[PDB]
Amino acid sequence: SKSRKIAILGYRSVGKSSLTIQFVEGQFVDSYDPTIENTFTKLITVNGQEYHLQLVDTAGQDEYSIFPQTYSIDINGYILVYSVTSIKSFEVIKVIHGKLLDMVGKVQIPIMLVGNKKDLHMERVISYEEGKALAESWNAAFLESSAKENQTAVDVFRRIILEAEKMDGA
Amino acid sequence: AGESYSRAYGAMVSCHMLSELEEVIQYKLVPERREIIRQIWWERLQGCQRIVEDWQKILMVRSLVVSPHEDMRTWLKYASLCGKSGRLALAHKTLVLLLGVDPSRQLDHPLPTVHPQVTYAY
Amino acid sequence: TSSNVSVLQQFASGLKSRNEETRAKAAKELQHYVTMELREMSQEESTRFYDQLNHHIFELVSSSDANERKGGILAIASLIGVEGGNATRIGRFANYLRNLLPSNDPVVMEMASKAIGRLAMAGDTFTAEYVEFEVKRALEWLGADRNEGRRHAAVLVLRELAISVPTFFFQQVQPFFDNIFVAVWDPKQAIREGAVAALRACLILTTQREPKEMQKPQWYRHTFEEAEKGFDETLAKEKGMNRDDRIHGALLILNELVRISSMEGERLREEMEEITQQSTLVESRCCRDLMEEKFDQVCQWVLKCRNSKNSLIQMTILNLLPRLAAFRPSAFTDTQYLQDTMNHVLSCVKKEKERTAAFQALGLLSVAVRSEFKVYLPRVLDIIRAALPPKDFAMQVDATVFTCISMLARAMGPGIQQDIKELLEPMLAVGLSPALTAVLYDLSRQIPQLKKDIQDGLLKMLSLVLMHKPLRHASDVGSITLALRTLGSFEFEGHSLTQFVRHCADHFLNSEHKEIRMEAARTCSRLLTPSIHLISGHAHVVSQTAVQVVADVLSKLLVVGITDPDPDIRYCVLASLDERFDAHLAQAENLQALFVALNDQVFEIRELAICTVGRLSSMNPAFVMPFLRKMLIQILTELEHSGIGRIKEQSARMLGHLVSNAPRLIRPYMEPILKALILKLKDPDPDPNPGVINNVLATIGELAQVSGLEMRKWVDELFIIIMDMLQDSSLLAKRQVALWTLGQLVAS
Amino acid sequence: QAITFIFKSLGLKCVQFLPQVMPTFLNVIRVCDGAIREFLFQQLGMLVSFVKSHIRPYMDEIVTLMREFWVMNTSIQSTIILLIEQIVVALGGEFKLYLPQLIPHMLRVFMHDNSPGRIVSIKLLAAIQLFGANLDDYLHLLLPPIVKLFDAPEAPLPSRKAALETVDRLTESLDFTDYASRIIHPIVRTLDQSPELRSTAMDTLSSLVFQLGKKYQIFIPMVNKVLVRHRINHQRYDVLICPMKKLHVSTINLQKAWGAARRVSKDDWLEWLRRLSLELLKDSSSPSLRSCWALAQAYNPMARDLFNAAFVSCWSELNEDQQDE
Ligand SMILES: O=P(O)(O)O[C@H]1[C@H](OP(=O)(O)O)[C@@H](OP(=O)(O)O)[C@H](OP(=O)(O)O)[C@@H](OP(=O)(O)O)[C@H]1OP(=O)(O)O
Ligand SMILES: Nc1nc2c(ncn2[C@@H]2O[C@H](COP(=O)(O)OP(=O)(O)OP(O)(O)=S)[C@@H](O)[C@H]2O)c(=O)[nH]1
Ligand SMILES: [Mg+2]
Repeated sequence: SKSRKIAILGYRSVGKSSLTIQFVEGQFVDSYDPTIENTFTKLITVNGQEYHLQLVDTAGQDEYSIFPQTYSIDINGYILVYSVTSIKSFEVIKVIHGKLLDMVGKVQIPIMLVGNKKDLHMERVISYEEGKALAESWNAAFLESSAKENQTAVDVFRRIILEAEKMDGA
Repeated sequence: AGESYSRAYGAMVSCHMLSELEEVIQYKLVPERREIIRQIWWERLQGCQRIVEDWQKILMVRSLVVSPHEDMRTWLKYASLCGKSGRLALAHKTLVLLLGVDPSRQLDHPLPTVHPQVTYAY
Repeated sequence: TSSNVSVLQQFASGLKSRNEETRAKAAKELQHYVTMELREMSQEESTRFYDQLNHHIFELVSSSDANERKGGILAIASLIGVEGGNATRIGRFANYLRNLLPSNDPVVMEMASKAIGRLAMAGDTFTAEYVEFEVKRALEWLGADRNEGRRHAAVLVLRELAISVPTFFFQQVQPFFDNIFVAVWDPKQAIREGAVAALRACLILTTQREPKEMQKPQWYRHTFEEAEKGFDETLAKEKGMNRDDRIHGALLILNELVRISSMEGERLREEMEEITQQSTLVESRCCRDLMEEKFDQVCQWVLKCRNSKNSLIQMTILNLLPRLAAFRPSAFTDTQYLQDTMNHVLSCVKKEKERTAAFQALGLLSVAVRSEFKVYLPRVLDIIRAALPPKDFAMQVDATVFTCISMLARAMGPGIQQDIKELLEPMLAVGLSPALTAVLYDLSRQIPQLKKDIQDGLLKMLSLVLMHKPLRHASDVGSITLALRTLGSFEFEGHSLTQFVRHCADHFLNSEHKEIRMEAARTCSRLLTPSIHLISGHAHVVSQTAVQVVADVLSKLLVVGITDPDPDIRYCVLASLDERFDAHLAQAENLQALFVALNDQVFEIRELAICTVGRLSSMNPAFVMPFLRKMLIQILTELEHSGIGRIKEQSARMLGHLVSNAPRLIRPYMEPILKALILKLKDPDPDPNPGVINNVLATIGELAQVSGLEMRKWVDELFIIIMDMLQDSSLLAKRQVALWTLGQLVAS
Repeated sequence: QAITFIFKSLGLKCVQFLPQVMPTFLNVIRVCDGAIREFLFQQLGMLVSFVKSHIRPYMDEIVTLMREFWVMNTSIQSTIILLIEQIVVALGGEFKLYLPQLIPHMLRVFMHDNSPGRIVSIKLLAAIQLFGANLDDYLHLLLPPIVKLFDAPEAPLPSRKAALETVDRLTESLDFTDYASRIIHPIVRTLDQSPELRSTAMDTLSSLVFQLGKKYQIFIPMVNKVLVRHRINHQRYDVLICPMKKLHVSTINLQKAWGAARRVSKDDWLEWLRRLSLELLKDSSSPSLRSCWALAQAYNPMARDLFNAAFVSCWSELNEDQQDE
């Protein structure tokens, strides 16, 4: 068996809470208005091996919100989320990632960028290429998701567990 | 000490006796400091609460190097306190000790005038 | 600020050097800088400083070079525990350390584990959760099926967390035991030894809280069960596994259990370790019950695996059997396991690798069975005589053997004196060794009849070694240092010692080797103690020749403590001065020498010099009093006019030592001194460091000590000042000094 | 940060807590550290956004500090401008009174920062779009700075746009009747320089003409001549020609925190108390307590102070059987 933790970070009012809740239960609503700190548990099977994730929904940080330290010690996995329907959220995810790498030290850590709300094809303002390029600058994995395409959401979490799993060894 | 000072006075008395015992150490060490330590003893005692038991503890601590006749005022005030508390026997025996003689045994003779203040207290 | 960054760059460059000494010195310099020079700045600026230091930690850890990463690890180790463990510190340091643990170098892994342990002791609020991850991560690696390096690293980090941060590890104890034993059975020697060490640490953790647990812990029984499972014949049939490894693990586990149940045996082993080298020990009640329940099973297992010829198995058996003896001498004496125990010990004594610890075990066994061992003395003695050089003949002997003799004397001593008398001159034929001196010291402390011969033989040895001449009724630096140290320390009698000092007064105080000078000074100062006591105390036993020798030695010692530039020699020489010396230090020339020494560049030498002269002031006020006045004048001058806080605190420190050691001079100058100190306290701006105010407060208290009756007038102003300082919560201001001052003031 | 979260929770009811929270806050932003001060200014802006109507009695005091603290620094400038945006959203009815005190800072920002604060000036320009009723009076002072801003090539073209759509937006609410004819010539002058500017300049000119139609007819020939020289048309030209919910308690973690089965020593029990209080704050249903959790973790006495309230929330949130457990 194994245990892991994951912290989801990004601008407020983006896929963080919705994506987490879709993963853990499998339902999306407009409740759970702007959160403060939420914790959820889920067992997962990756590469034919068990993982126990304690997912953490974080309060959305703005461009000037100081980086909380509860997430800079024990998380060993970071989901960087930005809504594809807000360029400001995409700048904010840059700056929060920057503050994280500032505070977590140099250490190459499993980071993954997730552009959620891809189902809003009629309102997107960030392209797949933009996020892919930004992640490649970070050298982190990239994905798109929606709070109703639950399968992809599962993959998202799987990917981070894969992301640490491949990269923990080397 | 977390709740109130009134209950913490039962430990303030301990602090008092420890510090005064260090003062006994100093009194033994330095003859010239003896008078000033005696005066400090009197002052701090006057600054203490008027409790017979705690007074007895402090005075026993002070008695290690000082006989009663060297601090007649302190034992006179102690006897006065014992009289106030109703412990007439303790005050009477302390007065006899300070006098050196017991007028109860000498009812047919006047009081020993040699220590008039102690006679007044008796 | 640019100066700070440049100094950081110098530290980074120095720590990048592969030289271990250079890295250590750079780390210590950074430690000093952060401890003193960083505290002069605010806390947000301190956070920025930690950010810069973490950039320099990057710079040290940027390369994959083992030396560079070791230097970075030393950096992180140095920073932690010095200042408050701010959040950024703990976060960045933990993240950096997690990158290092699976390293291939065992040295880097050990350093990283110790760093993780001290980071846990950092005490920041996140600590309680931090370790809960690392332990877990470590435990996960124990569950891993491969990657010996990962298992090793997990084992060491678990050990360090258990040892250094017990409270937060005690909760994780329950999952710990599940995986620790699968870590123990790993074929790798190092992983097994480290894992049983972690088991040690956690078992002491369990013991520390077991008495208050109203319900017995199952951990000891579970560990015994895994031990026997290691000894299982059927379970040993698991292929892809060497039976010797499982037996070694089982023995190690039983050693753990015995030690935590046989704390007396650990005390004996600790005594031996202290003797050879030149902590708290607890015992578990429930483990004691378990061991006495199944002790014979342990003995049967140990004797069954005795026949194994693996060197490490033999080592463990020799390290374990004396533990059983200390645990239960009676079983060995009665059931006759003692016969095979002695036979095996003497049989493995003839192979070096296990012989070394076999001698330790022989001493332990001799103590444990303090009576029956007599029967085996004829054997042991001869073989130890064989270990020691015979009279005819590199003749370098292992230290451990000597230790055994000492311990062998602690139980059979009075019975074996008649052969110790023969065994003296062989060790004297071995040559100098710190173990030799220690064992001779212990034998002296045991039986005086042996003490006399020990003293005489050691005098002859020192006559041959240091003096190059026989006793009457190039040379290695370390050997001479040891010789002089033992000469000074251990007790002796006779006229010959006088000669020793005189030669050492002329040939070794001026020796070109620094350590030799320092040790010669210290030893001569020690050696003149009984002669000076006889001269001063026993005025009727005074020998003018001894007085002349004392004066000559002191004069040359002071010349050495004034001439040579290096600081340590002067510091040790001056500290060697004692009240015994004072009667002969008051002369004009010696007093002038001390006067000159007081004006030396180093600071602590000035402190000790002012203390010494103040102490001397009693007997000959004529020479010292005007010079004390002059030093007071200059101290006041610098305190008033020196713009560097360092100079001000130095001045205050000299004044404090002056008043402590020279009160009578200070009574007439009571007023101006206190006026100056009050003005110092009333200065609106503080110096760069708070040491100035601390020295001021200590000086105030030391002044009050003698001057209280007069100072009664001035008490109120300095009292309100002290009240203001205390009521300022943000000022540490060496608060013990402030309260010390307040107490002394009120008392005086 | 916790205070901001609580206000977000109590947006309707937070007014009652103004007199205690607000005053001393000002003091700290007066004496705290630079970066901390900028974060505090941003959080004060959020407070304004949640206190919108009721910060008037404190409004004056606030502007004093920012009048003192609007140094020509890029980061401080951006934060203060955002705070201006949130004020003008809040005090919309009354902000006219405090507008002139802040006018000179904005003038100096336009005039001096020929540096990447020009980008910051764009943010300032965004704020300008919201002062409508308040700025109806001081438009005469404020506009000509904007005029030189979008008429000067030296300023970066995005700044020129920002200014030009800023005047376009201000066309919708203010009075341009009398003077604004003159500022057409800058706009017309801008039409001679860059196509990207020319498009949105045509848009802004159309908006202004709509406002100025009657007045614009009198002096159209010069501008329409220049326009037809540039060969663009618009329809208006011809037209003129003719609160928070209760967070759900995770009973599992609540019981786990209370599980002191293996706490023995004094250190163990104190640690258990610490972890208990922190878990109670984390798992509390009341959003304000869970907000306080972070400071509690960074500050143990904070955890101790609200142990009772957090436990009360959790206990009220439990089932009878779970209550008995
Ligand atoms: O003669 P003392 O033992 O010193 O006591 C008495 C009196 O106490 P009595 O009720 O026992 O006579 C007063 O009360 P205490 O202080 O002794 O409790 C005392 O003090 P006060 O006048 O302040 O009450 C007063 O005078 P002094 O303070 O100098 O001791 C003193 O003499 P009197 O008998 O004349 O009152
Ligand atoms: N259509 C659509 N709405 C979404 C999607 N993701 C989130 N939302 C909606 O947007 C709003 C905000 O998104 P949400 O996921 O709740 O933000 P958040 O991360 O919880 O916000 P905070 O709690 O972190 S401050 C919610 O009302 C939610 O219903 C999505 O993929 N598609
Ligand atoms: Mg949320």
